[PDB]
Amino acid sequence: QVHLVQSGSELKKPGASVKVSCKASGYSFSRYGIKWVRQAPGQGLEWMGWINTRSGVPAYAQGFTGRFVFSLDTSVDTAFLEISSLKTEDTGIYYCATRPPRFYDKTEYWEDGFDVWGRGTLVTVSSASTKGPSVFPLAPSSKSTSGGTAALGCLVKDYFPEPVTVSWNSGALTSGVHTFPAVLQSSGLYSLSSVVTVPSSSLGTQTYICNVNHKPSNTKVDKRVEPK
Amino acid sequence: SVLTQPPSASGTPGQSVNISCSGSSSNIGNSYVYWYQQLPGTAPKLLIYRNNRRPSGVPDRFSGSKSDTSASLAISGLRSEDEADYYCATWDDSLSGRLFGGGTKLTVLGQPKAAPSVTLFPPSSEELQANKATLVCLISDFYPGAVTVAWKADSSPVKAGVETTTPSKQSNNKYAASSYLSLTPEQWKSHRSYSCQVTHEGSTVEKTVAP
Repeated sequence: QVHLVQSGSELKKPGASVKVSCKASGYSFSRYGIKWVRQAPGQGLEWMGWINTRSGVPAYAQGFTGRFVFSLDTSVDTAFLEISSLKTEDTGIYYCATRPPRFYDKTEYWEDGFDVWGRGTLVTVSSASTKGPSVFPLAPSSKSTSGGTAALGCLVKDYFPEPVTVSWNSGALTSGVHTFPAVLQSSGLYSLSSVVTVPSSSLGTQTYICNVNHKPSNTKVDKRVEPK
Repeated sequence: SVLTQPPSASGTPGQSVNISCSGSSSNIGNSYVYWYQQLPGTAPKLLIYRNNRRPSGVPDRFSGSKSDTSASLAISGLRSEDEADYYCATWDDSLSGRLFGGGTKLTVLGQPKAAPSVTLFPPSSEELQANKATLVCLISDFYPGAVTVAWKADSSPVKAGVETTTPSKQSNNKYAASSYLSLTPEQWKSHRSYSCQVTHEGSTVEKTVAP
């Protein structure tokens, strides 16, 4: 069939540049052109334009001229997207896709599933710098949990970039654990919480420690969560 | 110049839905309409090509309609797997470019309503010592996957310093979300209380904390 492989995720700062690749295989690269479509988080599809696979001539939709350059390397069957003066609004997933034939065998393209889109390359434009989290204990409370149980947790505050791993009691405590997806603040820093529901009769007998690992900043925190 | 789609649609399993796509004479009417399905975390997938044609693999449950000013995607025998964003696409001959509709997020209510469980944590003493104060409002086990969160300082609303996550599907197929209120230790200490108020399906759950 028709295949499209897109380059890995990219984290850049405002004003920087990014080169994104789309390598095609399983068909004559010159038979179908390549279109570029972007999608901002929780937003619709934006048709950026296209590149002619035989002549290499690009065509950009309004607003995509200058800052966005469509390129080709026909010897390795690869289409490229270059973005300069990166803005925070450029954050999103960039898809490469085959475009219908200009004249020959249009029906076959649609019928035999030649309409294929790549997996997409996420481009994150952020002003934030690598930062380890500040981990705070969230002291047990029985006010919002089942009878004879208390909820305790850890606030994993102000880290960048994602991810962090959270475990409890060095992996010995797995039942009743709920690690929530992160919030992204206006500062460009993430925060998340991990909560665990334990028996109320185990507080002050059983020690509870959240183990927080943030590989990008090379930070590991073991935070003891004590009853207040 | 534009393709107009309603932002949302809903239905229960087995039901039939019709997603609309409005345009003009230069976009729809003379040019072919294409329909794409975008499932969470995946690329758009072709559903309908050339107004009403189904490519191989597309279930007969999906059908496309086309009039002069308008276009439509009908979904028969609705299943929970149909919960996705649906986009209509056409070629603008006057501008020589592809235009997409804003998309219709279709929700399939394949489960009974589930009320949210809410836990509110006050700022830790350790955090106050680091000159920061964060209130943590954790929302879980709710269905459908949409909530609205509102914070209160004493009895009045708070907009500043509020960050709420988008809802996310848990392992148990129910949804979770979190909301955070950023305060100075001074604001925390000078107010009688702070509340996290969670609204879901016309019902409200409120939790309050005091220094």
